[PDB]
Amino acid sequence: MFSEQAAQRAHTLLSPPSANNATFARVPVATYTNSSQPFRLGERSFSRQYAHIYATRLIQMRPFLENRAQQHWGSGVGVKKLCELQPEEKCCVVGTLFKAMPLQPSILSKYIHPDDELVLEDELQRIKLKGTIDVSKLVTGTVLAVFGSVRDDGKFLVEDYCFADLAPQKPAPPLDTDRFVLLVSGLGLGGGGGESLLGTQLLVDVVTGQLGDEGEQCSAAHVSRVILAGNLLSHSTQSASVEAVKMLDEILLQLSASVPVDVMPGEFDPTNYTLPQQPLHPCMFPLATAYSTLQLVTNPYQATIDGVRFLGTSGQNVSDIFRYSSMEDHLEILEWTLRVRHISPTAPDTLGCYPFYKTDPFIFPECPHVYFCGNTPSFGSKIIRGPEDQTVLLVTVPDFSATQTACLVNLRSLACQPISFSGFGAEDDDL
Amino acid sequence: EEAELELLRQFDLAWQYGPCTGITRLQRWCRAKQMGLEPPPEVWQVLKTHPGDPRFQCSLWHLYPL
Amino acid sequence: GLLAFAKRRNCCIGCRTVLSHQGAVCEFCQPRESELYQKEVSHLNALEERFSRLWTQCQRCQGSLHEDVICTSRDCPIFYMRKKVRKDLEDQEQLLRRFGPPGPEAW
Amino acid sequence: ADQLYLENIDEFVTDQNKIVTYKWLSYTLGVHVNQAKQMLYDYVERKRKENSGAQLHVTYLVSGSLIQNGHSCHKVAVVREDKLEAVKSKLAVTASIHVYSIQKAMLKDSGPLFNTDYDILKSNLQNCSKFSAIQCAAAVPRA
Ligand code: SF4
Ligand SMILES: [Zn+2]
Repeated sequence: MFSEQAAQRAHTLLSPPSANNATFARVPVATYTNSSQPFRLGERSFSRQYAHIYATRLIQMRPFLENRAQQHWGSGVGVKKLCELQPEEKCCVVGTLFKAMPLQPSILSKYIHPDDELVLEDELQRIKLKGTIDVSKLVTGTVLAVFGSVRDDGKFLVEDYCFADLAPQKPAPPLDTDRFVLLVSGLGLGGGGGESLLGTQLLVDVVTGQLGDEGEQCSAAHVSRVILAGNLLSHSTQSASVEAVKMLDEILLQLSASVPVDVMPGEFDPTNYTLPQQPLHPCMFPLATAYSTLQLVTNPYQATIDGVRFLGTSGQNVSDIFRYSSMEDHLEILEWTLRVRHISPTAPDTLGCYPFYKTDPFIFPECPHVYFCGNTPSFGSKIIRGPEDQTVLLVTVPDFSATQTACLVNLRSLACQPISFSGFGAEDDDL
Repeated sequence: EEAELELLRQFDLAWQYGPCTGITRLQRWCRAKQMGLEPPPEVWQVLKTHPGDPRFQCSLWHLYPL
Repeated sequence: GLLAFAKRRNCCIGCRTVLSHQGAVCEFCQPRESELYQKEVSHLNALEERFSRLWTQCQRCQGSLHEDVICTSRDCPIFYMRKKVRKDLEDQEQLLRRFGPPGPEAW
Repeated sequence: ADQLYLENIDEFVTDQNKIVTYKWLSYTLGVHVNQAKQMLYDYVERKRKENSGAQLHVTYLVSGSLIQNGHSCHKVAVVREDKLEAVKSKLAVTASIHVYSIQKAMLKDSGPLFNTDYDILKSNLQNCSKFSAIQCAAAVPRA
């Protein structure tokens, strides 16, 4: 990929001065299209209630689950509404989960408890559930189909159940010369060390073209874009924040000089709290708004970068699922989120969102080629396949303040390589 | 009138068009038409032969501090 | 009676001086506007977090997640504490539209 | 020619008792970055061949590929003067070697090497792509 090509030449720099030194040029970004328009909210009227969201979620997700239960259990179909069930008869039900957990805090670290019930709910009534089903892997808000019978105590006995699955995916055109994309998250400007300072300096010095030989300068010239994904100012306590936007403005100036940059709000960043987070206001960045290479977006970010389509968050859905479930692997939680056809199924019950009423926008309408996450504690990447011809690369971006690691994504081979930065510390090997 | 005020009160409580006590009446009529559940072409034909009257173009409980 | 015949005079967010035009900042208190935007968006952020914890608690006290809430229980603190945050949010959202929009929306 | 920057470095280092990175010595003398690294290597080679016992400390940079557990990572490190060859032998592929800094009296960690670059950036803010090896085209002040 990158470090293979970075040694492909001769080395000139352990030498006395010369007449000329080589220069290069940044590769063109001749196609780009932002398609994150359902997350940019222009009107923003509150004063509705959260019942309009669940109803449109069920009404939109129902035909997918009917069409999958047909070909997953046989076209001798027995799909039936929750009220028209007769005692001890084999049928299929399509509904919404609700997990009834105590230890979840009310108004007046994991939170799973050894006893907690699942309830299948439709628009008119509910029913309890027991049998062969996982009690702690599933969360409230998933829509699914299920197979079984109504027993004598009013409960329901489950044999097997199925999720919605992956959406269709059109193929991408192949590329001629490999272009790279760099992904960073969580610089933590405001607190978090001094080795993080030299790490941030060495990272911007490599990507801008100040560091290393003609190998590194030829290979960093091919990096086409830069994406910064959330949690730019890590905060120690709210009640500091004014002096940090000055330094963030300086860093975005030093990056806006050479590359195009995309900046996203995070868990602590001066924006709203609900989930389609709106872009940062330009009045906090005097210096960096001189150039038209800096762009400010928000949370759920879609794009079409050179044919390859991207979609990502700053890691607020994945940690929310991590709170109220039993899965630990963040790459697994990201793939599970992909499997139920919903970016954030736990919303709104433990993760706040705007009260939409026309259409729920967190249902996947297509399949992305790349799908990344936000502030995960360690690097990971994987390739997964669909039932049809659908392949997806899954990346979890590490957190720069502890690991000092970023990710390079190739746009022609579609692979991801880590990059790590480490200056020497107070290290003396004679003690 | 007095027969048109029960048709709208019957459209407002049918559960197969949605859970609607936060929005207008014509917005819920067009929401169901987009998804095309089965809006009937009579709850439209009284919301056109009237102006902006608050006892036609409003949900049943548009008072009521809920 | 008289309360309807308002004039709705705008005021500077920094030093409280009534003046003609709709801009939020005063001409003497301009070099300090990034800090005055920083201040009060951490208030909108904390009102947003209080709207959502309350209006979904009624859904769990009611039983259902798919139908409307009707409970005007005068002995519940939940009622009329869920009514004032709508207006706090209504007011604090409109104070930040004094500042322009952070981008376009018709693209 | 040579005596110009040789005497400039000999008064910056040993008289004013300062810490000279390559970016400071390229913002002082108005030089390209790679030529500044070559200048520093010239000075250290001359004064280390002359005497062998100077009050001179160096710090280098080593970059290149590695495999920890299967995966190919790319490790970049700013290294002292004792531990260079072991770090060079741990790596798989080598991709960049030059010089980073010289000193008079030995430091304890990588503290002031950020203070120097930060302060010389602080006053020199309208140019950072001026001596950069990569010159993009669409980034010119417009808005
Ligand atoms: S207002 Fe209070 S009592 Fe009424 S449903 Fe809400 S939480 Fe329950
Ligand atoms: Zn003022």
